[PDB]
Amino acid sequence: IETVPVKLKPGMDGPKVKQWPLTEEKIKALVEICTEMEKEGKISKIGPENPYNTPVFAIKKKDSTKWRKLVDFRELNKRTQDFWEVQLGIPHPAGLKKKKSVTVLDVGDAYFSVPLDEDFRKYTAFTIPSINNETPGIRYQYNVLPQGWKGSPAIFQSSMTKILEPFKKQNPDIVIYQYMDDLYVGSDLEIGQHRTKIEELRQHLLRWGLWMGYELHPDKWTVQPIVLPEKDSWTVNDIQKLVGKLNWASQIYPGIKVRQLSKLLRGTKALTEVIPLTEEAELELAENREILKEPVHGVYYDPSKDLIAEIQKQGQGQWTYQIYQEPFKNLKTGKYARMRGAHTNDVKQLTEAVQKITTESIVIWGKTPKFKLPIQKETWETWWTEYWQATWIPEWEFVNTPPLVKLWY
Amino acid sequence: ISPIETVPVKLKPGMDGPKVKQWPLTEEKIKALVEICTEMEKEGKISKIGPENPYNTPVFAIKKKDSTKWRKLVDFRELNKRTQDFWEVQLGIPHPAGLKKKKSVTVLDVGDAYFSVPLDEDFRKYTAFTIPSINNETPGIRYQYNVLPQGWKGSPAIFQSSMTKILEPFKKQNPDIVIYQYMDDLYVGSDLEIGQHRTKIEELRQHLLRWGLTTPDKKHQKEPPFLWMGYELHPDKWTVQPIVLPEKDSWTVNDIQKLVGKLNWASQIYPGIKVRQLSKLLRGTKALTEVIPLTEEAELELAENREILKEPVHGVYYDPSKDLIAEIQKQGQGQWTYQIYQEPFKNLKTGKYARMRGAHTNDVKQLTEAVQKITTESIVIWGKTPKFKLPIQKETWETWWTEYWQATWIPEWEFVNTPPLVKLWYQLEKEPIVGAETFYVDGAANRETKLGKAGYVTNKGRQKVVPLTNTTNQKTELQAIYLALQDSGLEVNIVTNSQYALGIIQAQPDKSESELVNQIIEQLIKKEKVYLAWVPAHKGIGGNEQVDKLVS
DNA sequence: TATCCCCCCTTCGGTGCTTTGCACCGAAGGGGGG
Ligand SMILES: O=C(Nc1nccs1)[C@@H]1C[C@H]1c1ccccc1
Repeated sequence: IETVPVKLKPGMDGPKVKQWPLTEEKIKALVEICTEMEKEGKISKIGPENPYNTPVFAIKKKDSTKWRKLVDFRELNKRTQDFWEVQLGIPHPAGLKKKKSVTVLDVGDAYFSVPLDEDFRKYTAFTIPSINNETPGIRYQYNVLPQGWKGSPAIFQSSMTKILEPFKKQNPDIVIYQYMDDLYVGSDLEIGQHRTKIEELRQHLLRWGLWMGYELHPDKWTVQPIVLPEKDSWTVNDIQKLVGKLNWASQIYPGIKVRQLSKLLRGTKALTEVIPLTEEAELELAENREILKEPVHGVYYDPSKDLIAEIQKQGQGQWTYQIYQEPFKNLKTGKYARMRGAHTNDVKQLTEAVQKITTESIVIWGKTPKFKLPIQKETWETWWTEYWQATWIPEWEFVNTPPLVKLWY
Repeated sequence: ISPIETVPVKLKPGMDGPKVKQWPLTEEKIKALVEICTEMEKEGKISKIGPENPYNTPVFAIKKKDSTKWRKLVDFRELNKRTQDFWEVQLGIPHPAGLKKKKSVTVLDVGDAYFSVPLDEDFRKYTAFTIPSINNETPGIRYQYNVLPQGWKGSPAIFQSSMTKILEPFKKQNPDIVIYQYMDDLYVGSDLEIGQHRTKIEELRQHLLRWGLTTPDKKHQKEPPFLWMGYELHPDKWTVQPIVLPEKDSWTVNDIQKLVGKLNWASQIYPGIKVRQLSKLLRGTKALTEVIPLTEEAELELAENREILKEPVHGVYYDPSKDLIAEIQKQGQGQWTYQIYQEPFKNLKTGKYARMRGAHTNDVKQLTEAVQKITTESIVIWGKTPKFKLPIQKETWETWWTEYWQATWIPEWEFVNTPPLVKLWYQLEKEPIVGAETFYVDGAANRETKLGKAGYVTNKGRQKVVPLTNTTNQKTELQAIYLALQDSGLEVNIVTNSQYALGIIQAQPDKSESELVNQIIEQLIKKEKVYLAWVPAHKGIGGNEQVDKLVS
C-alpha cells in the first residue's frame, strides 16, 4: 500500500541508544542475515550523518536452528506519535480470557512487503558492532516496515483485515487478536481439532502471502488470594508473624481486625513459648480467614493507567508476581515454578517468567506491563539475550531493596 | 587522485554560523601571513572568500602540542555545538590481546589524512578564519577551509567513513589480509611470506595513491617492534610502551593522580597493582599546590608497585584454537585481580577490579561483580566468555544463590584453592532458638532535637536505656541491636521493630561504611547462633509497647 | 583558550521511599592511553 506519513510527538527528538556488545556467533549471524536482507533490498547501508541508532540483538527461537534478528524498538515506540490509539490497536476482545486454547502465530514476515515513509526512514537506524572494535560498526537502515515497531501493525492493519476476512467468514468460531508481530488465535473447541484447523489457517495465509507452534490455556488461570496459617497450637513467634502478615493484609482488605490478636501479646514472653488461642481470638481468626479467602472487591481495569508488574524470588526455583495499576489494587496475583532443566539458573528462570507474565498480560488485557525485575542491571543486560525467545520486549525497571515478603508464599 | 565522495553536513535548524574574533596574540607566535596557510592554499586545502562570508572562528598556534611544532589548531568550541549532531560509530579501542598469530606484520600510517579528505561545499563557508598580521596592528585576510578541519566535530566520523569506503574493495579482494584501521593508524598483517607480504603492502600503497592518500616511508614502520597506539608489537609478544613513573621525593596530589593513572594504564599487563591507598588520599584532598603527605600504607603500596614494574612483563596474542581461562584472586579491602590466559604461565591479559557497589556489600557479592565485569570485557575483546577459576567454594556459592533474594549467576567455573578464600562469616537463624534469651529493642529519636534514647527489655527482666545525641532513628535502631548483641551470650533471639536494620543485617554484610554496622558484624561473627524477627510499631505487642514508651 | 573515543577515580544534587535519612545512581570533572 501507499506509505502513511509518520511524525514524532512535538518537541522531542528521535532515538539515540548505544549498542550492547554481542558474541562472535551472534555477530556472524547478524552479518549474514543483514547481508541477505540488503541483497533482497530490505535494508540499505547508511553513512555517519544519521545521528540515530537503536540496539540490535540476535536470538534463536525454540525448536529451530536458524538465527533470527531482533531490533530493540522500545525508544522508537515510546517516541512515535500515537499509532496505537489513533490507529487500529484500540479494540481488544473481552472474551479472549475465556477460551480453552489460545495459540500464538508468527506473522512478522508479512510486514516486509510494505515500504516505510521516507521521512521516517532515518529513525530506524541500527549498528552491527565488530569483535575487538576491529572495524567501525556496520550501520544499516530499514527499507520496509520493521519488525517490532508499534506503527508497523498499524500500517499493516488494512491488509491484515482483508486477509483474515474470509477466515472469519467461513469460521466464526475463533477469536483473533494480534499484538505487534504475533497473532493470538484462540478457539473454544476441542484441542485435537484446534491443531488441525491452524494448519488450514496457516495454509490459507501461506498461499495468499512458519511451522512452529504455541499453546496457552487462559481458562485455567486464577488469582491467588493470601491465606493465613492453619495451626492448632500457636507459639509466640508464630503469633507475632501472623499479626505482621495481617497488618500487611490490612492495607488491602479493610475488614481485617487484629484488636484481640494484639491483646493476646500483652507482656514479654520468650519467642518459643506456646500461647493457646481464646474463643474471641478464634472467632476473629475465622472471620479474617474468610475475608482473605473472599476474592478482592473493588479492582477494576483502567485504560488511562499503565500496568506495573512486581516479581519476588521465593526460593527453590519458585517465583511470584503481581500486576496492578495501583499498589493496593492488584489485578492478578500468580506464581511461577522452575521448569525441568532450568533449576540451576536464576537468570534463565527470571527471563522465562518475564515472557510468561507478559504473554499472559497481553492475552488478558492487551497491554504489556512495566516490569520491576529483582536483578542487577549489569548482569541482566549481560545475560538476558541468551535465553530470550519472544519477538517483543517490555519496559523494565530494576530494584535493589530486599522485598522481605513472605506475604506471597 | 580519486574523487572520494563528500558527506552532506548542515547546522542545527534555526541557528546560524558563529562570528568569533581572535584574542590578542604575539608577533613571535604569529606572522603577517601564517606561512603554512599560503602553501596550503597552493596545495588546494584552503581557498579565499573575502566579501560574502561574514563568519569567523578563533585561530591560534600551539606551543605545548607536538613539541612546539606550531600546529594549526583552529578552535571550533562554538561551532561544534552550533552545528548538527553526529553519531560516532566506533566505541572503543582495539586490544592486541585480540590479535592473531600473523607471520608477517606491517604498520602503515596516513599523515594529515583529514586535510586530504574533502569537505562539503555548503559547510565550507562556516569554517572561515582570519588572522592578524603584525602585533595585532593589521587586520589580515579571511580564509575558508576546503577540506576536513582538524578538530572539527564531524571530522573523525567523516574520515572513518571515507577510509572504510576506500579500503572496502581491497579487503573484499583479499580475505587473508587482515587490516586494522583505527583513527590514523593502519595495522596490516598476514600469514604469507615476508616478500609477498611486502608486495601486497606496495599494492596497498599504490591503491591509496590512486585514491589520493599517501603513506610516507618516514612513518611506515618496516621491521619489529611496531609501536601501535602505545603498545610494542613483536612476532610472539606484546608490551605497553616503557613507563616512567614519577620518582619525585615530594608528592603533590597532581603527581599522585598521575601515578595512579599510569598505574592503571600499566595494570592491564603488570599483575598486582593496587591504588586504593593512593586514592584514599585523593578523596577530600586539598588544593593542588598543597604538598600532600604520604601514609606508610601509601608508600609501601608505591614501593610494591615499583618492585612489580621494575621487571618487564608481556602478553600473548589470541589463539582461536584454544579456550580462555580467567583466575580471580582476592587482595583485601575490596581489591581483585585476574589473569586471563590460554596456556599456563602465558597470560593474554591482566587487570584489577576495586569498585565498591553499595554501602553494605560482602565478598561473595563483590566476586559476582568481578566475574560479571570480566565477562563483559572478554565479550568486547574476544567475543567469548572465558572459563572462570574462582576461589569461592561450590557449597558456599550454592548456599548464597539459593538463599539470596536476587537472581545471580556465574557462567562456568572450577573452585581453586587460593587464599584468602571467599567464605560467609555468619548466618542468621530461620527458626527461634530453643533456650535462648529474648530482647525487645526500640529506639526513638526526634530529628528537631537531634537527641534520642536506645535500649532494650528482656523476658528475664533486665532493662537498659542509654541517652543519645546527634543521631537519627535509623542509628538508634542499629545501636539498640548492638546493645542486644553485646549484652547477650553466644545464642540470642532479638526482636526488632525496624525493617531498615532488619534488612541491613539480613543482607549479610562483611564490610560497611558505618562503624555501627562494622561493630555489629564483629559481634555477629563472634556469636554462634543469632535470630532476628520483626514486629509492627505501636501495635501493642507484648513488651514492645512498654519499651517504646521507655525510649520515647 | 584544540576536537572526539575508550578507561580509571571522586563529587554531586537528583529521585526511591527503604523517609525527610538513606540507599542508589548518572552526570560531570580530574587523571591515564589514544
Ligand atoms: O594518530 C595517532 N597516532 C598514534 N599512534 C600511536 C600513538 S599516537 C593518534 C590517534 C590519533 C588522535 C590523537 C588525538 C586526538 C584525536 C586522535
